[PDB]
Amino acid sequence: LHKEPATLIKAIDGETVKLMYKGQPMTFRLLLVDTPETKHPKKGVEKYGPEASAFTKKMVENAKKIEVEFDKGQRTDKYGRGLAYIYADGKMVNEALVRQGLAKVAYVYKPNNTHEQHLRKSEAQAKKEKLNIWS
Ligand SMILES: Cc1cn([C@H]2C[C@H](OP(=O)(O)O)[C@@H](COP(=O)(O)O)O2)c(=O)[nH]c1=O
Ligand SMILES: [Ca+2]
Repeated sequence: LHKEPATLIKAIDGETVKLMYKGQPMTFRLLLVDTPETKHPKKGVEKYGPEASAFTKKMVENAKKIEVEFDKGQRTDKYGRGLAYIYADGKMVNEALVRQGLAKVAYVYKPNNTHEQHLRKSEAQAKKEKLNIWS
């Protein structure tokens, strides 16, 4: 796997950010994570939804360097969103959320699962600390 620069355009929610990637604006969906939703008629605004969104927002907007890291499989989902691990100043946003109890490790579709163990570890830790979603 290898990281590549990208430039923030706009944070959308806990698990979705719009980035300028190789001169093209594109929506990125964070691999292996599921944050409570904010925007949707179906299951409305879930608890921690606002919290997950603010955390991703703050994390990426405060970064001086954003990097994108694709996995080994498909790089886009059916909605045309890039599927990646996003790094803000070297910190993986996907793991940060999980670690904080603001996302569940989800949507594990092989072979796009290189960091699954890593994330599972952090999830178990947030669970053990009864953080947010796990409180
Ligand atoms: C994270 C991720 C989501 N998706 C799909 C599964 C879901 O499809 P459906 O829309 O059929 O439920 C949707 C969830 O996106 P969000 O959680 O952003 O809503 O995106 C993938 O296809 N691959 C992925 O790796
Ligand atoms: Ca979601």
